Amino acid sequence: SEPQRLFFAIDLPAEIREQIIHWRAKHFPPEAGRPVAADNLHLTLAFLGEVSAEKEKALSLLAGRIRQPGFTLTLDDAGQWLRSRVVWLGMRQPPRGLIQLANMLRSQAARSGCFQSNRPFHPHITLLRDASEAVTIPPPGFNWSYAVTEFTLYASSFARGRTRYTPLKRWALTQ
Ligand SMILES: Nc1ncnc2c1ncn2[C@@H]1O[C@H](COP(=O)(O)OP(=O)(O)OP(=O)(O)O)[C@@H](O)[C@H]1O
Ligand SMILES: [Cl-]
Ligand SMILES: [Cl-]
Ligand SMILES: [Cl-]
Ligand SMILES: [Cl-]
Ligand SMILES: [Mg+2]
Repeated sequence: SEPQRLFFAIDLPAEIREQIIHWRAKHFPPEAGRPVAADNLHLTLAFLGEVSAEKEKALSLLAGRIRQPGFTLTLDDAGQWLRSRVVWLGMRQPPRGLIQLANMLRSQAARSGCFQSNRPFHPHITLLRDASEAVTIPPPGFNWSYAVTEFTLYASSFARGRTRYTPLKRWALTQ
């Protein structure tokens, strides 16, 4: 019925999310940029844009065909992209499983008509937006490492000046 704005993502366990926001607060004054709400911290795998109900169902079926092992993420990197004005967390050497999962979902989208940026996948978790000015970036905190067991399809909506993500479907990572 409803045409929705969709994306696939990896989520953060609550403890790591709490560590990230504490570290962010400690190292980045309000002036440095607009903080992403704690609940909204995530790692995007594929952005689908505006998707019809019929297209969403077809993409969800394809997502449900994916078979691959889970993997461990360890966030050992942080940086700023002036181009899109964000400060982010990431990995120096992302696990093969993450790259493969992202490529798979993007490939499924593209083959389904959903335009995908030719820009090489750069997995990241945005912490600050509208960070239009260069700022000092400390290394991430110690031991921000966890097992990824699932990925999730989200819908994105905006009202009241706050963006909300609503989970639609989840899939476990299984061989
Ligand atoms: N054109 C795009 N290409 C790749 N990823 C995108 C694109 N647009 C959005 N995303 C990513 O998909 C996720 C959802 O984005 P969306 O634009 O719906 O909400 P948002 O960026 O959090 O909120 P807002 O755009 O209102 O500030 C975000 O992680 C975003 O960075
Ligand atoms: Cl937010
Ligand atoms: Cl950087
Ligand atoms: Cl981003
Ligand atoms: Cl720096
Ligand atoms: Mg956006």
